[PDB]
Amino acid sequence: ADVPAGVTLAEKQTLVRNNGSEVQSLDPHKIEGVPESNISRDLFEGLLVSDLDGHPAPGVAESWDNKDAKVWTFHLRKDAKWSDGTPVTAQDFVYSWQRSVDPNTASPYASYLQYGHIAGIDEILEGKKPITDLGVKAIDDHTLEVTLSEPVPYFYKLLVHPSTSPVPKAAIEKFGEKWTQPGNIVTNGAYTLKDWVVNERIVLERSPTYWNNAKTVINQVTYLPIASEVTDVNRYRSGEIDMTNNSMPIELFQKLKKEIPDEVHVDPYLCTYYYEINNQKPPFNDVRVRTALKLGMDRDIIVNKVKAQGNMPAYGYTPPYTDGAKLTQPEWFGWSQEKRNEEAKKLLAEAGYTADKPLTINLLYNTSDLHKKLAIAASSLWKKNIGVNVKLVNQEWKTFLDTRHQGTFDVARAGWCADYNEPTSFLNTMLSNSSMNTAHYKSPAFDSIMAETLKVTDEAQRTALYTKAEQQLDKDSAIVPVYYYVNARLVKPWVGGYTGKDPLDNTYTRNMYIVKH
Repeated sequence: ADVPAGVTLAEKQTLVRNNGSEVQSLDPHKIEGVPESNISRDLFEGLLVSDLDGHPAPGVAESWDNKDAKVWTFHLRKDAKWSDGTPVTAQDFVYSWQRSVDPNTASPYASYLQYGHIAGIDEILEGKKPITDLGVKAIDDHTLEVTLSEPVPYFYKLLVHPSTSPVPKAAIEKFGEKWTQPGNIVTNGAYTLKDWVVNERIVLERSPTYWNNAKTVINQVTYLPIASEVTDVNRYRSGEIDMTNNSMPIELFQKLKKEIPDEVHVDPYLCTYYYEINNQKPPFNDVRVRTALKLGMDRDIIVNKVKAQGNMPAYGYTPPYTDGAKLTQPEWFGWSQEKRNEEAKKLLAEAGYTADKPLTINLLYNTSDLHKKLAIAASSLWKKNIGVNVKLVNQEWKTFLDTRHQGTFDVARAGWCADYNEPTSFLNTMLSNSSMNTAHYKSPAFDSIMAETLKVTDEAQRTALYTKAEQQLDKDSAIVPVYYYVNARLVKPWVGGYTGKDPLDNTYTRNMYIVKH
């Protein structure tokens, strides 16, 4: 943290944040959600970190080199330490990246290092080659060399994501899944774990072994799992919570801006809200059916519920404002909604679904006052607009996520947030082979476009090809885009060091501090 001159710190440096829901895991190879990453970023530290403006900055790596964006050398700082007092080494990295790609780990982010195309990775992920063939090596204890199979000029930007953090072999091998329990866990970041009360709180404590401990100010942070946006704001206003999660109650946002205007932050956020179609579940293996669901949704009715917050209606998957995106709007986006409806019912009818022989659908969503109102609207619009009956089904966050991977749903509420600020952070999740493809979308056409992006000579060419990919994704109606996100949350006037200026919102507790009050 960087506390400005003139500020008087409080004696008690503690922070309470709502994290939105109970985490999947504190194992960095066993997580895929925003809540998971948010705690992970306080516990473990990879080669690089996000600075206060979203940019990549030194982490364990103090400096780095690259040849043709294909061989990357990272020089690890000599004072990087585990909560053990033991050194964080290059071999820790080799071990951890290997583990991330082992089929036996079954990581939901197994594919993340494949987005950077480390040598040897495709066959390893399919189980045809051992993990020790991965193109990552420790030249010495403080020098990691990564060899990619082609040039990827943005490879470094991946390396801030928690799935790429190092993890402790010895703890993992002694304790199996219990390695992350308070007494067992060994950590790399500004904090370690003090307590974990399932469905109540995760409490972390400052670690004096952290190389940059001198700059840390907060001594204890508490993460809560409140899925109720209303309960979140309630317990903020009553004094318990210092920072709400970044999802607001639709009916209360304007009261809040009128009442505590200086505590309401709203910043750009590179995430997309959409209704994910299970492309492998009949009748949604039929492109005409997917297209009818997409066109029949009335995005302007939906965004008009959150218009105070400034959300823009979505026409694709990757956010238009992502770095390197210059997207086009498809022709359907310019129609009236009545013409979109007409088209949709013609398409349904062509597939065999008529007035008299109507489609009935299940809409899955994770517990949330926000998702529940928007699911009730979605189901009502779809009925009126295209004659599809939609029933609601709600699951807890951990179970929600698992269900989508298993395929046991028709359509679901969904949200993807960039892991790095580049369009492949979204587009790669729609690859046939991706551990994150919960769409179950498989298009050899899409895939081959994406391969082309790393054969081109210029960034402008790459940018043009991402717009082809999006177009192909939309022509296949892989998803129902609804709106682009905003990062809106409440933050107490005494909490310092939250700028809101990273559009991926990768904040760290080691950057905040509490002003005397």
